[PDB]
Amino acid sequence: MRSIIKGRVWKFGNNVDTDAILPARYLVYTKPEELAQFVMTGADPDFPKKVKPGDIIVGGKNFGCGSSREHAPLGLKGAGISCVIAESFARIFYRNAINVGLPLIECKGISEKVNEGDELEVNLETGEIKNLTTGEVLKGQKLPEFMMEILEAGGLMPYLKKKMAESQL
Amino acid sequence: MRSIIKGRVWKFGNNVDTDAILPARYLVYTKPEELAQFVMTGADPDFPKKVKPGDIIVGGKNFGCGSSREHAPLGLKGAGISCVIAESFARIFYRNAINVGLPLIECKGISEKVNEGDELEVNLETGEIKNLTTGEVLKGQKLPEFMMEILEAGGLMPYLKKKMAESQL
Repeated sequence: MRSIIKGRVWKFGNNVDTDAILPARYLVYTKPEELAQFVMTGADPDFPKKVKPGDIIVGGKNFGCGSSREHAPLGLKGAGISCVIAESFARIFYRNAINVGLPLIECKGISEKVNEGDELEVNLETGEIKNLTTGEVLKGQKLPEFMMEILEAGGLMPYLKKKMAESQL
Repeated sequence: MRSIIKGRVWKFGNNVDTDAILPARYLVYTKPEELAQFVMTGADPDFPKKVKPGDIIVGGKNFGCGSSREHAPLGLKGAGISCVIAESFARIFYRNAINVGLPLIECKGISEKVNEGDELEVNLETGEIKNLTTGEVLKGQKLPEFMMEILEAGGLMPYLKKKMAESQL
């Protein structure tokens, strides 16, 4: 589980909905490997041609808004997106993402301080964000240790297996 | 569940271990109603005679330290402890507590700004803590909305129940 993430940024704006992230026509697919091929194609039909595993997505307010669509974060995960940093996240998208093991970070003002193509360093444990391209540094909201453990585990289900293997009732 | 908890404080010190919280001789019990009767009896054998449901526990550093003992936060929960606020918590206790629906908040310096018997108002969502009998306002670490959801569900199992009940895949 890399606590500290360095990657180049793909940028998206406000109210980017689950249709932008994973179009309805791909709901036929349930595997992350399949879904990875179609990430963000609602917003940019060529996106899967540009993105590389390890890249970071930066979004505006209310990223992932819309009704539940687990395929959306599952696809980002499958594509190797290292994390998503946004001004804010829709609530359903947010929990779905943490539970599939996709790190998310809220950072007010991120939209003003990062450009598409910039290189970022993100410390998940502290929320500190460094724009390497520009030298600017920001303070996002850290992931608490409790949530780092879920992420480190790979998501909720593998998290559960570990917790149950260690129980005693 | 309340975003805001108000309660009178019971105070304990540093490195309060799982034996202080729920002594080993009580491991024979698995129900919260039973364990409730013996909360904190390692540190204060009369504690169950004083504590009332809704009361808050304030702890020093490394509260809940020791090997995994699920009974310890289960007993606190069973006793109706509304919240535990500490300078810091042991990792294992911390996850065991959140996973049985027991709200925890970390607040550096809480030990010096609260007396036993003081009345506190704790905002779980922002982490802001008002010492009502003192007027002082302290800043604890907020529980992220993701964890608020687990607590609002009553713990990990009831959370999982609803999450699969809401699943598409």
